[PDB]
Amino acid sequence: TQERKNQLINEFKTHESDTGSPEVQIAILTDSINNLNEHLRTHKKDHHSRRGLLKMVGKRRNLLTYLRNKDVTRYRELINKLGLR
Amino acid sequence: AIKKYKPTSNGRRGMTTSDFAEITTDKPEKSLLAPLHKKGGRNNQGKLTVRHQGGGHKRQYRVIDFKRDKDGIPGRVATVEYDPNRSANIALINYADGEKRYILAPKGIQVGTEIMSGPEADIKVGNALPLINIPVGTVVHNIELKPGKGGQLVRSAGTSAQVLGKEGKYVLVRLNSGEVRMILSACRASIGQVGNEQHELINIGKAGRSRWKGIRPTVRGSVMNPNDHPHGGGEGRAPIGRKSPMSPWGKPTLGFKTRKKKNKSDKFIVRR
Amino acid sequence: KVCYFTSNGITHIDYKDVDLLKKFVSERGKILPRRVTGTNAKYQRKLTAAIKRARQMALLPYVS
Amino acid sequence: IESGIAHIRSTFNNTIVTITDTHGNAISWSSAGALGFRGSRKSTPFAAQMAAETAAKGSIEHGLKTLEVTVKGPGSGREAAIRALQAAGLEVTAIRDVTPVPHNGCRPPKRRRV
Amino acid sequence: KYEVMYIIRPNIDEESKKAVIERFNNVLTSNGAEITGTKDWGKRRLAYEINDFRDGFYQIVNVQSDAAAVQEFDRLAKISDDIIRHIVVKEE
RNA sequence: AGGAAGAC
RNA sequence: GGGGAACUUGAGUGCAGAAGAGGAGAGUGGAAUUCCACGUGUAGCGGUGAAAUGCGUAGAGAUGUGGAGGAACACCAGUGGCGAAGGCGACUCUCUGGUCUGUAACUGACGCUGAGGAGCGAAAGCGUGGGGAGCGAACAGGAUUAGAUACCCUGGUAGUCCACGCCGUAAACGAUGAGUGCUAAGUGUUAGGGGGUUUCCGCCCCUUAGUGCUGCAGCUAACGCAUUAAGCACUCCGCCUG
Repeated sequence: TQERKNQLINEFKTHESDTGSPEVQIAILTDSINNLNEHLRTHKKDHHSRRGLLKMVGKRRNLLTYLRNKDVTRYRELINKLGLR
Repeated sequence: AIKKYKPTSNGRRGMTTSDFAEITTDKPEKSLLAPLHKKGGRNNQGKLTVRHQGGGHKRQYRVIDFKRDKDGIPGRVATVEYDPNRSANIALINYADGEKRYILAPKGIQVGTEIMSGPEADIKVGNALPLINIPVGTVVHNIELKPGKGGQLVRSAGTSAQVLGKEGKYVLVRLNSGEVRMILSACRASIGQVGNEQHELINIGKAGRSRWKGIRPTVRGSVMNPNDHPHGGGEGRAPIGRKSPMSPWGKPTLGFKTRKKKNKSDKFIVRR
Repeated sequence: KVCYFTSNGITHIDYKDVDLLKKFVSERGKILPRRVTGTNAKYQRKLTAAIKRARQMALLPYVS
Repeated sequence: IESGIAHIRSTFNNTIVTITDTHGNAISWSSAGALGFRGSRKSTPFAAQMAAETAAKGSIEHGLKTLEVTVKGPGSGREAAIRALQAAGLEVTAIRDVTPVPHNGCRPPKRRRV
Repeated sequence: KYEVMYIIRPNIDEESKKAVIERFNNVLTSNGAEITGTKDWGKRRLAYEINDFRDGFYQIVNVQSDAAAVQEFDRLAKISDDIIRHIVVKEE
């Protein structure tokens, strides 16, 4: 329990000790959306979990467009690494 | 898993069919095939006894294990494939001896799983156990009347029985049509609901597709002559003129209980 | 007006304490209310979870 | 036959009594309807008092002398029934308030003023 | 962390009693879940009537698992004809 | 918690 | 406003904790109601303001047993909890959504609102397949009344329950849109954190985040609201014009 979070944190870690820095957060929520999306594929008719899923999709999209506005190069290398469109 | 056809002609206007998703191959085993010919309701004299039969697309019988005599030997479910003789579809399993057998595929069985048929076998879907070993309440199909004869009771698609508790030498079993009935506890009955489950929810479509299964036209007696049916005759659109609506032969047909009253199996039946 | 659990400073119910649950249950088999027993609300929720577990495992009676 | 159960039941409308053995063996029974009242007098504890009286006569007729009594249903003939049973030449040892209490079970029938 | 309580019926001779508790301990340990402890209370008089038994044997098995052995134990326990009761508890 | 009772 | 470069409060992340009837699936348990079989057992049971229809000498009701099946989870239970709203109360497990407290280790304005759009959405209703114990529109018998297509009594179909879809409405209510910030107090309750002789019981003082009840200035046409504003402001939305 909670080792995948650690390995994505020090993998997408760009500063030495950062846990903010939105590449870390986009990585964490891409893993969380994929896990919860498999859960809803099992339980199709759960709806409050879908509401949580839509909330995290909104969080990730707002962080992504902020990263577009700040630096397009880091955003481009992140989207090429993660593979989402 | 019911594939509706979009209406392009008036024949396909209300037709549905199965998707045949669970069927994995289209070539049955050449060592477990036996020939058949239609008889059309005919007899050993040659006369017609069964109305409304004969004329369908030809088929070939797959010999299917109803006895489950192989005790102590684990098998592997090689394929699940289409049998035209029965509403369920069957599974070819390879035993560890080297031979292959055809069983009825239960609900939720998958390719490659193991099948253990002994009286010491644990309860999973597809295993065959005697009814003194099968615990109370489990869904059970392929029940035998007599020990060693072969599974007779609940064999069609999507139908399964329940075990309402053991009694001794006998075992109480609730069959389909809600029917509680006592079966000797040496009868080997398989475990699990039968695995097509969707044979009811099929709209046939044309008249031709009911013909392809070997079903002839069915004629009311109201449109027949007086000497061909009790209902026949009348100066146009006759009602059932007689009291007690009748068979074409001389017996009434609505509500008339046709089971023999002095039947020898009445001591083994509880409810109906 | 005093809680036993906050009085003695005890950790969680340790649900196999059949005598303790038998003392907190009424003699008919009813769970005693908070206004009578005097426990805190968190410990009342933990107590009623323990008591229902014991009732299912047939350690404490339902009716008498 | 010395000891028994007195199953007294008191509804809002009726009061019915059975003298029974401990092992499920009824001796005799009576009610206000058995004693002849047809109207609202069935609900009166006085009619319950005669019902308990003639139940005690049937109990003495078979021959038992000691009881314990179980009461069912909400009613009014509680004290009159138990005092008639104890003062009719019998003994009572225990009182049981056995009323069937569902947890919820099935839903109750509808109200009287809809 | 699962503490497991199960009730065995008292019409059991003690040879087959240790046979069936060894059987269920083997069920717990055959799926990669080692046991962390056990405790046998013995025979106690139950609070109400199960089938015909006023009393029965209580066993407690403390397992650390990957949450397959507990429900494998559960299906084998309520499919058995000789164990009266069973619950599992995830300790917090 | 203890009756059905219209219109001007 | 457009651009470049700083900063940490707004907003997120990590770390350490806490509570929950938040959701979906599978399983298990007891008390009741009904039905069936048997033992005892006589002559009534039920029902209302009197009544009667009903059920019952083919043995009822009561009573002691043993099976069947469905629904709902008493006390715990609290102007308590959780959820965006509808709503969610037996217990256990698998998966899962959030919320709150503390920290100061991070990124450094990533924020608010939101027309159209998409998604949920009580009950009743519809389609397909199950299940049907109790309750019960429709419907029938008994009363009452001038009539009584109603209240009241006896039955009782669809429904209520499960799975898959649909419709998309309620007095869907706090008859109070969302967000942020200032403005006297008193007193309970829920989940925390910190301090004063303790790691003992409790006693006091700060401290949030709910959830109540009284009560100033102030607002209102009055009722009333009042740090959970209907006060003083700023943004965005929806809506009204007898």
